Amino acid sequence: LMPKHIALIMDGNRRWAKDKGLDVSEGYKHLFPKLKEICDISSKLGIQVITAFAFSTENWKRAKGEVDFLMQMFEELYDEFSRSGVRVSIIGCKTDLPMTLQKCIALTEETTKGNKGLHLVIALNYGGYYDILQATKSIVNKAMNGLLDVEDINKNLFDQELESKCPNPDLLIRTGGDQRVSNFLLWQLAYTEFYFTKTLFPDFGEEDLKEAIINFQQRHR
Amino acid sequence: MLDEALMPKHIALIMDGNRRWAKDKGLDVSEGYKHLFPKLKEICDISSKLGIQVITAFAFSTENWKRAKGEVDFLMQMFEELYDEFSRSGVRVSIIGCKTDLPMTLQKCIALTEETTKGNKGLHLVIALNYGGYYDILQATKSIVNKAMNGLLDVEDINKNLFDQELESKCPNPDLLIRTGGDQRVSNFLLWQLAYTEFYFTKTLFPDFGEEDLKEAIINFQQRHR
Ligand SMILES: CC(C)=CCSP(=O)(O)OP(=O)(O)O
Ligand SMILES: CC(C)=CCSP(=O)(O)OP(=O)(O)O
Ligand SMILES: CC(C)CCOP(=O)(O)OP(=O)(O)O
Ligand SMILES: CC(C)CCOP(=O)(O)OP(=O)(O)O
Ligand SMILES: [Mg+2]
Ligand SMILES: [Mg+2]
Repeated sequence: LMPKHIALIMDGNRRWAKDKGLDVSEGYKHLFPKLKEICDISSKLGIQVITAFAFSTENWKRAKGEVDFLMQMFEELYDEFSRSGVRVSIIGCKTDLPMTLQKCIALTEETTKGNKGLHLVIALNYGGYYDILQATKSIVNKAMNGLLDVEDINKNLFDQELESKCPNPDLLIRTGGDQRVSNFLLWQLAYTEFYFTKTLFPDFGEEDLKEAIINFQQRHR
Repeated sequence: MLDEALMPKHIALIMDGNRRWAKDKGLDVSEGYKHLFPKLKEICDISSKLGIQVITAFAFSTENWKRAKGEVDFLMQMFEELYDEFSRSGVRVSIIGCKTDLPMTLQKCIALTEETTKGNKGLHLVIALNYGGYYDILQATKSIVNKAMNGLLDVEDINKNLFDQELESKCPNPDLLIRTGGDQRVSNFLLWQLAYTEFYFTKTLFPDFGEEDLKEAIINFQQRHR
């Protein structure tokens, strides 16, 4: 039957544009509309959570023009999802983002927190290393103030401290043809089924998603 | 095509498909398992010839305790054969995972194999035995908490580089992960260490995995090298 939580690595947007002879920014403008479209399709099929990798903690090393474009563009989050019926959370280091963007994100989380349908977790300035490190520093802090012991440290305690919460992804889908997780949900993908496709994210449609879910259903866990 | 000068330095290996391979020939599950170490040993020899410096192979996970008591006890007793298999191989052998939850007899087989092969200057084989990714991260974290509370480090020293040194599987991390048996998951293997690792999944069952399948994986890896 249906995977309840799908993790999504949204790769291939720049290649999509360059191969078509478009400006790289054209690739990026399909990001949120496409993701929204996948949320609608996934919602009808009975999927409960999508966790989508939009910007990793390593993407600051991209060309300043592209980083600047992406950071302005990410402010369009509110228009795309405020009135969508999707419940939106952002994970990742929000305090590094421009303050306009931090406000925009907080507004989107606030306005959509009552929504009862699909939960979209957007990873923005996120990395798996980062997630495990903030968890660890929170666990150390508490041990230094006698709020927990060293024998209390277990899988469950970590699942509490991490930003991406249980239940973990059933299926991970990565577009763009690369076969890596690129510092996405490291701890959380321990038993996740991986599906890699050469299809670039702006080309990823309803049939591509169904092909992926059909592929997942055939696998014995 | 295989570029000798661009060999991955570290290959990780999920040795899956042993039970199915046996049952696909109607044999008993135990007969599949007996191929594990001889195959692994052959893969080391092949890999050594190519210039690969490290292999980390998943032999038994922290979840595999949930299996059939007879399968588990046969595995634990079979694992003691690592000394016979590897002590004269020329491979340097290390084990990662929770040694003290194993049968004491196997703990001593391990210690002797590590001691016996520690002077070997070629390929380094790391056998992950009663290991998991969660386990590695949790044990690193306990270690860091113990140091924190004994004044041995500050909470401010907690960064990626620190975690790299506390984890059992060390730098350099795997360039390439090979999983036999057709499943497309990492099954709680080297989670932190696989953050940028290229994944290669093959339907070939582990006991049928040969030099050609390995070379195919490496060529594959070299054509998607970023
Ligand atoms: C949206 C972001 C920052 C990354 C995924 S798309 P991309 O920028 O990596 O583009 P390409 O993979 O290079 O096609
Ligand atoms: C080497 C060990 C202990 C497990 C991997 S082989 P396996 O028992 O999982 O065999 P199957 O996946 O069931 O074919
Ligand atoms: C969509 C996303 C930010 C995750 C993929 O990120 P990336 O392509 O920038 O990192 P890689 O070069 O390792 O693939
Ligand atoms: C080789 C290995 C110990 C990992 C694969 O075996 P496993 O049964 O622990 O993991 P799976 O249940 O996903 O097959
Ligand atoms: Mg990319
Ligand atoms: Mg298996």
